[PDB]
Amino acid sequence: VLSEGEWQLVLHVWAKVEADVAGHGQDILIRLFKSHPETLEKFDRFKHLKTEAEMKASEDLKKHGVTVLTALGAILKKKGHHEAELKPLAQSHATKHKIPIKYLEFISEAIIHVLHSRHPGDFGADAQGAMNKALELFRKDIAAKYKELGY
Ligand code: HEM
Ligand SMILES: [N+]
Repeated sequence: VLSEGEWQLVLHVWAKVEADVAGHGQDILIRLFKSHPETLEKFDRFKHLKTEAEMKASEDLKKHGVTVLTALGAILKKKGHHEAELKPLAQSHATKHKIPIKYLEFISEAIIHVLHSRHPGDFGADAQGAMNKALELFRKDIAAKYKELGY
């Protein structure tokens, strides 16, 4: 469980992210696809993209980037009380998209990388540690629902 001080660090840097949700979303998905190519194969919608240039030029990729960060932001603002927002996400990613928990670890790493690159002043080590804990909490609760369904 995160303390109030840790949640405040997480939400302070997230407020900066909301100033440009589309730019952050695109950077995060591209970072994920370049670092872990097997994740791109899960998206029939984006598997035709081969180079980083093509990825940056895709408006549809940018759109999905917004969807991912808007959903994640709603969860973080609940400060742990995210049952209602996390349940539908877990169901779709386990049974429809078939996304292993390991790929959620990969995207958490991309998020931390991008936040460090765009906000060095508000994302020091203390904030990095808090963000890492918030994403672990996110994964732990997703994994419990995956286990229930048999994934
Ligand atoms: C921070 C993590 C993530 C969040 C918040 C997130 C959020 C979402 C949301 C809101 C949708 C649309 C509604 C739904 O289907 O539930 C979606 C769709 C999808 N997600 Fe995720 N997602 C995340 C991670 C991943 C990862 C790591 C992968 C796989 C490498 C993945 C693959 C998909 C796919 C395949 C779809 C369908 C895209 C389409 O419309 O064709 N997601 N995700
Ligand atoms: N829900």
